This record gives sequence, structure tokens and C-alpha cells, in this order.
Amino acid sequence: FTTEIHPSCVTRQKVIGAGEFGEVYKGMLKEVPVAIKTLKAGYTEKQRVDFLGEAGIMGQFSHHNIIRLEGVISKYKPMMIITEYMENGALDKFLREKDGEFSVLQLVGMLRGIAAGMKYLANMNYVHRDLAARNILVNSNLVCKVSDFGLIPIRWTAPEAISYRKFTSASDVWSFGIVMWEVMTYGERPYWELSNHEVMKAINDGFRLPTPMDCPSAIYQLMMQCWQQERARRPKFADIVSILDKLIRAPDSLKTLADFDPRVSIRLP
Ligand SMILES: Cc1cn(-c2cc(NC(=O)c3ccc(C)c(Nc4nc(-c5cccnc5)nc5c4cnn5C)c3)cc(C(F)(F)F)c2)cn1
Repeated sequence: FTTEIHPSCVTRQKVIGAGEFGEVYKGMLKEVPVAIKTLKAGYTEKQRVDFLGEAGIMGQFSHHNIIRLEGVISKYKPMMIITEYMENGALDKFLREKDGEFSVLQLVGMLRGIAAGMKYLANMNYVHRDLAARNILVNSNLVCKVSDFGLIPIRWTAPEAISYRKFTSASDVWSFGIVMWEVMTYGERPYWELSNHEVMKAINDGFRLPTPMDCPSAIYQLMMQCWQQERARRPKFADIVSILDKLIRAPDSLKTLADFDPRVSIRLP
């Protein structure tokens, strides 16, 4: 059902991270570069179910803005999940290393792509639960692909998911709003140094993240509506994609900027 790759076609080269019960590698597939997640000897029944379940769901997704599965090794050990390789890595680190290097139109384009991937997931009845810039990969065309590397992300999570574990595509919309703020700030840490409890207290008291610098008014308005306490009031991903698409296609719309609240005053004559 899911494309099975023979192990002789896979060459693991470099460790790039860790999995639930295995490592993640960069490698080559027979040669196309790939990323490879392994499940190592001793894995439990639950871990096998979760691993092959992940491969199965990934193999069903076919969208420009969702990481693409090349295939799986399930008939030999170690088992492996093999995806396309994204040369620019994770979005959060990418933007922190490229501060100021992109145009507003490029940044908004990345958000449209993320939103289109999320619309697809939500429509497929897949709730992500961990949407954050650390879980988005960037290719050499600046295309953002929603992914999930595994883990608690209080600062990205909607109030109802924190409070009573209600994870839905509307809590993913909240998280998307946070991602919008991450992108427009080049990977600033949401809420800066506030502790997790201080973040939750602030949200419940009605505070929201302030405008990024150089942020189109329309983009700030959209992120703010993703952060409505009442789940039913938030936009759906279809609404988000539509808005972002219309802003990009009429790019003068992005020239009107929201006011940035200075945290520091410098007086010169
Ligand atoms: C039932 C269910 C469904 N899912 C679920 C799981 C996934 N899984 C992944 O995204 C995934 C899995 C394996 C690999 C090999 C990769 N590829 C990469 N991984 C890493 C990497 C780095 C450090 C640590 N870990 C990984 N770096 C990479 C690549 C490619 N380039 N680079 C630089 C991604 C995705 C979604 C989705 F699409 F919905 F978001 C859902 C969970 N449970």
C-alpha cells in the first residue's frame, strides 16, 4: 500500500536528529538526497503501530505544502521512513539565520504555503497538534512543507487544547497565528522570556502578542483573529488561504503597515 524501498537503495550518511526509538539521518536514495527515520531493534508494539501508522498517513498525503514520503522499509530491520530532503532545514532556524534577508512578499508567500498545507490536512481530517515553525521545512524554492518531528509547546497551543485537551483544526488555526508571528519576526520566541504559566495567564487576561516590526496591517489583523478565545470565532483554514492569496495577488495591499509599539525611546535632535 505504501511504497516499499529495498534497503540496498538507501545509504545513510549523517545523523541529523533523533526519533521516538531510532535516529534521523540524511542520506541518498537510488541518487536523490533523502531524510531517513529509523525504528531500532527493541521497539515496542505501540512504537511499531505509531511508526507504520505515521508512514501510512504520510503516504496518503499528496500536496505541494506537505512533506513528501518517498517510501518505507517495513520488510527488513531497522524499519525506515524516507522523505524528500529539504536543504534549508527547519523554518525557525532558517529565519533566525537569515534575519532581514527577505521581502514582505516572500514572507507572506511562505505563510500562504503553510496555510494551504494546513487546509489540506484539516480537510483530510488530520489534526496536527504541534504546528510551529520548528515543524516546517524549507526547500531551495522557498516552499514551506508542513512536517512533524515529534516533541510541551504551551506557547503555540490554543487555550482549549491546553485546558481540556481539545485538539482540532481550530486549535491548529491558533497555532498558525503563532507561526505567522514567527515568520514576520524572523523566528523570535513567542512571548519572549515569559514562563509557560505567565503566557497562559496573559492569554486568559486578554493580552495578545504585539505587532512585529514591518508587518502589513492585514497580516496582523489575520493573526489576531486566529487568537480568538472562542474557538468558533476563528477563521477556518479555507478563509486564511483565501485572504493570503488575495493579498499576494494584489501586493500593494501589503504596503499598509500596522503600527509598531516601540519598547525603547531614543531621542535625538
Ligand atoms: C499518525 C501521524 C502522522 N504524523 C505525521 C508525521 C510526519 N512526519 C514527518 O514530517 C517526517 C518523518 C520522517 C522524516 C524522515 C521526515 N523528514 C525530515 N525530517 C527531518 C528531521 C530532523 C530532525 C529530527 N527529526 C526529523 N529533517 C529533514 C527531513 C527532510 N529534510 N530534513 C532536513 C519527516 C508528518 C506529518 C504531517 F505531514 F502531517 F505534518 C504527520 C504523526 N503521527
